[PDB]
Amino acid sequence: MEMEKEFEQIDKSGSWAAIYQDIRHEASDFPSRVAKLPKNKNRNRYRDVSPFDHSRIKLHQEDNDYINASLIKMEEAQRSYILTQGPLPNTVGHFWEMVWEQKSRGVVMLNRVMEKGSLKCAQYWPQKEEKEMIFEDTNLKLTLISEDIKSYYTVRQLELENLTTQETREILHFHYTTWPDFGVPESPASFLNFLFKVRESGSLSPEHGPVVVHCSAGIGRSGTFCLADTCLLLMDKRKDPSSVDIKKVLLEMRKFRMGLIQTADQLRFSYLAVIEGAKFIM
Ligand SMILES: NS(=O)(=O)c1ccc(Cl)s1
Repeated sequence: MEMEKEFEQIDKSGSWAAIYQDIRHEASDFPSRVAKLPKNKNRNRYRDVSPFDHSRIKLHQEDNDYINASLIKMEEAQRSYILTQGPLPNTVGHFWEMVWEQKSRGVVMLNRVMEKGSLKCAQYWPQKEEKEMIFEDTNLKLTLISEDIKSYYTVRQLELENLTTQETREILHFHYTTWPDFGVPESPASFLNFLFKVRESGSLSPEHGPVVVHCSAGIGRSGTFCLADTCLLLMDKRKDPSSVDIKKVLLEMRKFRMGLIQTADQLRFSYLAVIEGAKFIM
């Protein structure tokens, strides 16, 4: 069923809440035993958001390999994403270790450091060229190289140096800065513009490791980003784009990380972004 028609049918009936709860009811449940170990309690921002053991990213150290991050592997679309929480004060060095080990080209950030008067994630990147950051626990150095500030997003060029080997890489930081404190954007136009800027960078392409995507918990806004990207990709690859079922794509993605898409408004916004995205590159 064409999703544009499904959309109008749900909207006229006002059944967004009932669709969303059907997804929650059918979603996968897998063990998260590593996330719940007592040694990892300060590595988790939220007690009810954990990575599944089967899909978690492992850090390459013998001490403690744990980070709140999951590999989402979409077999038919041929895309991979790492979804993670906003870094904590004691996990900033783990975060950049993961970026290094997984060979990511891009970091996608969908939240502000402060929202609703509370801290949603640590200030994990340098704000001035001449004041670099050193993460002593993971032996990495991070330098701001360039800054391009637009109305809806900022793009930063960063230099990450493995102080052990003195190799350096260029990491692109894509920061979406205008998601509202409550609800979802009214129009998906600026979110779709942002997605096509990430695509054009090469950050989503198979010659790099997976893109690292985060918001505060790494399930809501982060979920919307990878659901829209994957749905638009399959609509271009398939002989019938009307065969793309966004609810089935979301349940496939929820096999790899719990809770992706946090509200019925985020589910409706996802339909909108895909509906408009397709209708712009049509
Ligand atoms: N300073 S620059 O030549 O623009 C530069 C680009 C990429 C880096 Cl990493 S450093």
